[PDB]
Amino acid sequence: MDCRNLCGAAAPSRLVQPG
Amino acid sequence: TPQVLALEVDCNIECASLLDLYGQIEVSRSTFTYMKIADYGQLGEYTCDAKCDAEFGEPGNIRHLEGKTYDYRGVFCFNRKNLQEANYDFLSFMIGAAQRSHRINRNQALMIGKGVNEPKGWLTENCFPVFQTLPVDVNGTSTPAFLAQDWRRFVTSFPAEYGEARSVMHQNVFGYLAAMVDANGRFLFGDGDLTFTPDLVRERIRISNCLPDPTEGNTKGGTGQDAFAAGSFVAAQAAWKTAFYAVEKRPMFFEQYEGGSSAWCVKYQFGAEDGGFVGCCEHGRILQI
Amino acid sequence: TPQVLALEVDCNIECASLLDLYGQIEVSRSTF
Amino acid sequence: MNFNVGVDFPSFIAWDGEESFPVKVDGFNQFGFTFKTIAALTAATTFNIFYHEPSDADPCVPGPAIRVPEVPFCDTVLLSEDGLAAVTLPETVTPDSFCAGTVPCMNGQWISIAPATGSETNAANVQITVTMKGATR
Amino acid sequence: MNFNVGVDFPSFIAWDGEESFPVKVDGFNQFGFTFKTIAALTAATTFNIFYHEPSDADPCVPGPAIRVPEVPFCDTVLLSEDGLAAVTLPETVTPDSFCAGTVPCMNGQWISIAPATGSETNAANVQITVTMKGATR
Repeated sequence: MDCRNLCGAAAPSRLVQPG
Repeated sequence: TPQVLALEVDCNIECASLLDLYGQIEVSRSTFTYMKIADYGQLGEYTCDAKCDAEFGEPGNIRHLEGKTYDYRGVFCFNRKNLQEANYDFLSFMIGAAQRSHRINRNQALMIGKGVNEPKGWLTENCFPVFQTLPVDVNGTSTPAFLAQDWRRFVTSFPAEYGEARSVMHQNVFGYLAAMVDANGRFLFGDGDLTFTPDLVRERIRISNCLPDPTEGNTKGGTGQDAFAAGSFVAAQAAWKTAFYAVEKRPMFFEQYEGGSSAWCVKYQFGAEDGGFVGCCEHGRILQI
Repeated sequence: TPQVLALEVDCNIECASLLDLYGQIEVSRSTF
Repeated sequence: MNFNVGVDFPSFIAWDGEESFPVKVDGFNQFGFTFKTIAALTAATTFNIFYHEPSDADPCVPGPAIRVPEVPFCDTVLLSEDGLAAVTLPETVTPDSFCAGTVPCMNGQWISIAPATGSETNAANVQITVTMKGATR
Repeated sequence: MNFNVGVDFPSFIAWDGEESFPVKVDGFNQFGFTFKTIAALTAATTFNIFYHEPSDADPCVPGPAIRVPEVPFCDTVLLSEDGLAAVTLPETVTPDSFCAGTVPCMNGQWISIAPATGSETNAANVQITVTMKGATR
């Protein structure tokens, strides 16, 4: 009932934490 | 014919750990008891060289209180023939990912183990003295916020007479502190040329990600967008070797559950006994909003 | 029956101390 | 240096998205099913399993379509309607993301898969193959 | 006692009679071929193998179908006039005996099988699928 795979869109992100 | 090597990639993060800072106690049968001595009372007075009689003082209490300790148990099934073939040893793997689960549950309990058959985590006790950041009034709003001065005054205000007290928090807090900048456009800490990183070797930075962050993940509060939420947990600072104690009775043990096991199916049962309690929770202190 | 362990919590602070810094001198009968 | 793996675990198509097919496995001793979606699904897709027997006309021709009974094990607590081997590809399974399953105990000569009622329009966007193993003939 | 053999050697549809299918073979490190007819054939039939590179638009989608060059081993006696790799299945192959094949040296990220021109009517009777071996990820 199971299986896994790859090729997930990398799609980097931003994190900004100003004051 | 293929070739086999003896490597095993893991891809399994447990968490940070705090079972080493707390005072460890190996124990025996439950309902342990101990002393609590309230306060050494003022016994003498002093004396003027002349008289030949003193004046009594007030004594203290000892409060022989005691403590309990909880258990952990689990079961699992197996096939008989399916174990002989299929070369990899599943049984030892289950032993491993039963001791590991017991470990992580013990860790989570020592923090948020709410009461009933749950090791009373020092978070829900709420008996440590706590300080909170002051609000700031940006354009007349008085919104909750958190600048580095709050930490300055939180960590420094600790009475050093208790000893070296270790501080714990989430790495999101670490990052939000790292992203702090002065008015000139410069960064407030270490200025380790792209070097800061998380040395955290022994001094007062210690990170646990299985703690609740006040960043709500990230980009939340402090973020250029919406501010913090008040009354949110920040960090703790305590001499855990005397502020809180973890107690262990029997290591994680397994046994084939004779009865319920057959020539075609096998039933197992594992268990362990552990708990925790607070020492002088006037030792350490907490940070909030 | 209750179990007895061998630990005791203090939860009582004395102060910081300055007796180590001062010059220590052991003496005898008074009027040194 | 890819070895010829057609022989030594071959495979066939079981469901092309439009129609099922009997796939002989009696000459083998192990086998399994590989599901692969071609497009994004809309709901959980249930697939019924069937096994057959050699039609008495010829020992090498498909006969009826008997529904294989589900067989539970110890840790089974969620038996189906009296037990009928049926799988369900859940939702949130994008393309380039395959699934796979098998039956615990075999019965019959060859297997087949069909879309359980209601999943037909969605079964039209998934393909099913079977891969065998262990043949000695 | 069949193992779950879909978590290993999972096949995919390549040619279901009248439609080709580029199959991703990146994580896998070995792959073969399985030919299966559905009825009787007329003459021998040839199939042209092609491969794909990631089209610059998306790295997980196949580009065009580039022809595969045939590589000879030692003690070879003939080479395809063009040097381009292609498989051939002889006439008089019953639809109850699979055929296997394997290109000894791959190139590209997707594999595809196409009916060689002039042998396209029999292609309907032909179903070809491919299984793979390694995971590496």
